[PDB]
Amino acid sequence: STIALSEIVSVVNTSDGRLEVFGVGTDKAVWHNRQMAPHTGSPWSGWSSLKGQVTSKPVVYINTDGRLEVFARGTDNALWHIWQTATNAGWSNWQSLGGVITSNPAIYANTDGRLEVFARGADNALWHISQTTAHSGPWSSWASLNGVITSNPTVHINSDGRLEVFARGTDNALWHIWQTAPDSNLWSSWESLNGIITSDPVVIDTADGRLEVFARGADNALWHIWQTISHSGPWSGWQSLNGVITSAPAVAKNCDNRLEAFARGTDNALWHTWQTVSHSGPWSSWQSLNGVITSAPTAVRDADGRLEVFARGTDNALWLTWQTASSWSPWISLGGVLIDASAIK
Amino acid sequence: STIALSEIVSVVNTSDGRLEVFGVGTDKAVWHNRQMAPHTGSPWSGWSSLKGQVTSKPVVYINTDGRLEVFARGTDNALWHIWQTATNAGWSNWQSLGGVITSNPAIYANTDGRLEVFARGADNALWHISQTTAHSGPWSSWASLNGVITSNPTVHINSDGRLEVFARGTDNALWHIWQTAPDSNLWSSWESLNGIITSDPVVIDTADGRLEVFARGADNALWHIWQTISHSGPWSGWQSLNGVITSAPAVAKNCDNRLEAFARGTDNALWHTWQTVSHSGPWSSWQSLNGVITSAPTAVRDADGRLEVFARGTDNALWLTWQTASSWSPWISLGGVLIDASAIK
Ligand SMILES: CO[C@@H]1[C@@H](O)[C@H](O)O[C@H](CO)[C@H]1O
Ligand SMILES: CO[C@@H]1[C@@H](O)[C@H](O)O[C@H](CO)[C@H]1O
Ligand SMILES: CO[C@@H]1[C@@H](O)[C@H](O)O[C@H](CO)[C@H]1O
Ligand SMILES: CO[C@@H]1[C@@H](O)[C@H](O)O[C@H](CO)[C@H]1O
Ligand SMILES: CO[C@@H]1[C@@H](O)[C@H](O)O[C@H](CO)[C@H]1O
Ligand SMILES: CO[C@@H]1[C@@H](O)[C@H](O)O[C@H](CO)[C@H]1O
Ligand SMILES: CO[C@@H]1[C@@H](O)[C@H](O)O[C@H](CO)[C@H]1O
Ligand SMILES: CO[C@@H]1[C@@H](O)[C@H](O)O[C@H](CO)[C@H]1O
Ligand SMILES: CO[C@@H]1[C@@H](O)[C@H](O)O[C@H](CO)[C@H]1O
Ligand SMILES: CO[C@@H]1[C@@H](O)[C@H](O)O[C@H](CO)[C@H]1O
Ligand SMILES: CO[C@@H]1[C@@H](O)[C@H](O)O[C@H](CO)[C@H]1O
Ligand SMILES: CO[C@@H]1[C@@H](O)[C@H](O)O[C@H](CO)[C@H]1O
Ligand SMILES: CO[C@@H]1[C@@H](O)[C@H](O)O[C@H](CO)[C@H]1O
Ligand SMILES: CO[C@@H]1[C@@H](O)[C@H](O)O[C@H](CO)[C@H]1O
Ligand SMILES: CO[C@@H]1[C@@H](O)[C@H](O)O[C@H](CO)[C@H]1O
Ligand SMILES: CO[C@@H]1[C@@H](O)[C@H](O)O[C@H](CO)[C@H]1O
Ligand SMILES: [Cl-]
Ligand SMILES: [Cl-]
Ligand SMILES: [Cl-]
Ligand SMILES: [Cl-]
Ligand SMILES: [Cl-]
Ligand SMILES: [Cl-]
Ligand SMILES: [Cl-]
Ligand SMILES: [Cl-]
Ligand SMILES: [Cl-]
Ligand SMILES: [Cl-]
Ligand code: NA
Ligand code: NA
Ligand code: NA
Ligand code: NA
Ligand code: NA
Repeated sequence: STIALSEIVSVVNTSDGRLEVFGVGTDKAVWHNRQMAPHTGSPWSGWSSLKGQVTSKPVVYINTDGRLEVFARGTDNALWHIWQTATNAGWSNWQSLGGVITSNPAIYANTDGRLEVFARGADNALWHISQTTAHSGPWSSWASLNGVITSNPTVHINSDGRLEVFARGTDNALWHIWQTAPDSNLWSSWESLNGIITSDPVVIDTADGRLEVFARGADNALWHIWQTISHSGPWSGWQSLNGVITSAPAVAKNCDNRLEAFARGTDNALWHTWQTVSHSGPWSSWQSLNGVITSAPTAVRDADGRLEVFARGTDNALWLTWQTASSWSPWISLGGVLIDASAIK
Repeated sequence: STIALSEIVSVVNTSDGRLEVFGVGTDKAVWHNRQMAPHTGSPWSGWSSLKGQVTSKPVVYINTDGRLEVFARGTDNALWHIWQTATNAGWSNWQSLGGVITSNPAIYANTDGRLEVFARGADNALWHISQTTAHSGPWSSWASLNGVITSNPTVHINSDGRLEVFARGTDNALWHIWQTAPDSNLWSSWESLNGIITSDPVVIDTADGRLEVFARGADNALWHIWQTISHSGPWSGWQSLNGVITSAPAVAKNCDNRLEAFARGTDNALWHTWQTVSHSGPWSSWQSLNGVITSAPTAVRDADGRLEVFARGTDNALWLTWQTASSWSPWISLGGVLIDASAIK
């Protein structure tokens, strides 16, 4: 009935190679901040309001035409969204996709360019809704994929174009459900991947087309589990990456496809562990990137192929550190005052 | 009425991170070779025949569901294709999309997952045909985008999802034509980007969402020209990257998005020039990667984020060199006997 402390922002590397971050202010409006230039250490816009009143993490996704679209639960518990009217232009007004949802939304593009949104319902089942044509309305009716879930859901596309959703169940195990064909409303049953998880799951597709899931375990270590075959079962056993973490993990790919995991430590600093040598390599010991953070970290690869990590500070500002040739940059402040608006805590 | 010596193969980094190369044998069948493992220096399958009888470069493209599909002109001058029946499964038979074509085919996915194929016609105009639904038949009827072209066409998608095609005109200038909306049959007029080019054009999208075109000039230097604004005009002036090149150029992105160009030199070795520092950086002097090659080079970034370059040798085998920590590997032979089947020479 609880999870590790959430990520405070949603981040994208945009169609013109700029990082753009979305969070919630004390006013419950959605604010965003973007790099001026497509480079590590670019100056930032500063925070501007997209307005709205939200009761979930705001979640940005890039349409297949490059237009950003932000999804959030409203004060009426409906799913709301707001989109760029054109790839490098301004924003629509907030509009309702209706429904009643009880989680952060999770979004992915189908192979046919239709966004599909997953969110928990009042019945704690997983519900979904989709664009009826590529990067466009109108949207379908809501429908349920059943199950009973106790975390925010996470969606990723398989290397064969089939969407797959991950969530914690009532038994605290990791559960998943998948499309049986791309672009379809043909889904599997919910299946258990067992384990005990104490955070939202994080899902990545490896360089070799395998889904891999990360989550905090009952021992507060970082655990992971993967498809053993590209876009296929069987799944591996759960394996520990050790550490003791006091937030949700974030995972991103180095530009050589080496996976790197980030999480807050018992000392409230940012910690990370990475694959060494190659994307098939063994994982490093956990090492500190310092800071004092009051959120999970959010990791993304920028247009220079460097990882950048965002986390809320003790002042509730968003702070930022990034990879250098030598190691990592000192934390700088992007300012703002951000709240954890997660629909599940 | 001629162009710089062509690339001998088409290459992809597949949905499971393996390089796979497609060429034509002395028998005029299409042969392919694939890495066993998703890593620089992986062992190779060796050459196997997809059969057929082709009279163009065979051009592989990845469907949005990860299925490879190969397009080639047949001995009847129709467009033929062959596709994986499933992402990591076997191949269909060769099937005809009809038409009469007089160039290599050029392929891109629309934002809605529909492949669209561009090829010169008997009238030397640019024609096109598309999947009617995402990664699937049936295909549309053929239709013309007019113009008069004297090179193989090259297509790339803009950062706002609009397809754009580049080709040399009868005046030896670079010409282009674009979708006015993603997924549409609404096209601009042909417009000139001026210059004089003596190779096929090569088109890349930069990290910052700008189309950039490379081609050999009348002085046998490598020239380039770019959109100055993401997915928009105006275009820059033509700028020389110098060198004296005896083949078509190949261009790929380093994993930090630094562009790198490859071409055969007057000494018939492989030469390259790269952006230094970042994807916004100045270009290096031309430097040699040795070899004795009888084709243009073909460049691709592998699943370890390293560039790998293929070229035909004096023995008509395909040879291969790749980036190391220090510099580049010695050329190794993948064997085979490959011909230049380009529909335009
Ligand atoms: C995003 O942070 C914003 C800040 O930029 C604004 O000045 O004031 C807001 C609320 O007063 C903050 O929550
Ligand atoms: C997303 O914010 C929306 C707002 O746009 C709407 O007018 O009113 C909703 C509450 O009824 C808010 O949650
Ligand atoms: C302009 O296209 C937008 C689309 O991005 C959004 O999902 O949905 C809107 C309609 O709900 C569309 O009008
Ligand atoms: C994933 O959703 C639920 C799970 O939470 C429940 O414990 O068990 C159900 C079936 O036994 C699952 O479908
Ligand atoms: C990841 O799931 C659980 C973990 O939470 C538990 O602490 O340890 C178990 C094995 O002892 C794991 O399988
Ligand atoms: C059809 O492939 C699915 C796969 O998508 C899922 O991750 O894992 C399933 C087995 O647990 C597979 O059967
Ligand atoms: C990222 O951690 C930052 C730290 O870098 C800064 O000096 O001090 C901040 C608090 O003032 C911390 O939250
Ligand atoms: C091998 O590259 C790793 C990098 O992945 C990590 O972020 O930071 C480490 C310490 O700077 C680096 O050594
Ligand atoms: C791809 O190279 C092939 C070779 O693999 C085959 O043994 O023999 C073919 C023709 O005899 C060659 O062209
Ligand atoms: C692609 O190769 C095709 C072959 O498959 C077809 O039977 O016959 C065609 C000639 O009619 C060949 O060009
Ligand atoms: C299985 O899907 C394939 C598709 O990849 C190809 O373009 O076209 C075929 C029909 O021409 C389709 O059947
Ligand atoms: C690009 O195709 C042709 C060009 O080759 C011709 O010289 O001029 C035509 C129009 O003036 C173009 O449309
Ligand atoms: C790239 O197009 C041409 C080039 O071919 C010529 O040699 O030199 C011209 C300028 O002198 C270029 O604009
Ligand atoms: C609408 O944008 C198009 C652009 O796609 C093309 O590269 O260049 C054109 C100008 O030459 C632009 O008008
Ligand atoms: C790539 O160039 C190769 C060279 O590396 C090899 O030693 O000798 C080959 C000819 O035997 C050349 O074509
Ligand atoms: C900075 O990296 C460049 C690389 O892009 C090029 O392929 O090869 C050069 C020589 O090894 C390298 O120094
Ligand atoms: Cl994008
Ligand atoms: Cl509905
Ligand atoms: Cl990996
Ligand atoms: Cl990028
Ligand atoms: Cl808070
Ligand atoms: Cl792919
Ligand atoms: Cl037809
Ligand atoms: Cl660039
Ligand atoms: Cl890759
Ligand atoms: Cl030949
Ligand atoms: Na990007
Ligand atoms: Na698509
Ligand atoms: Na991923
Ligand atoms: Na790939
Ligand atoms: Na590109």
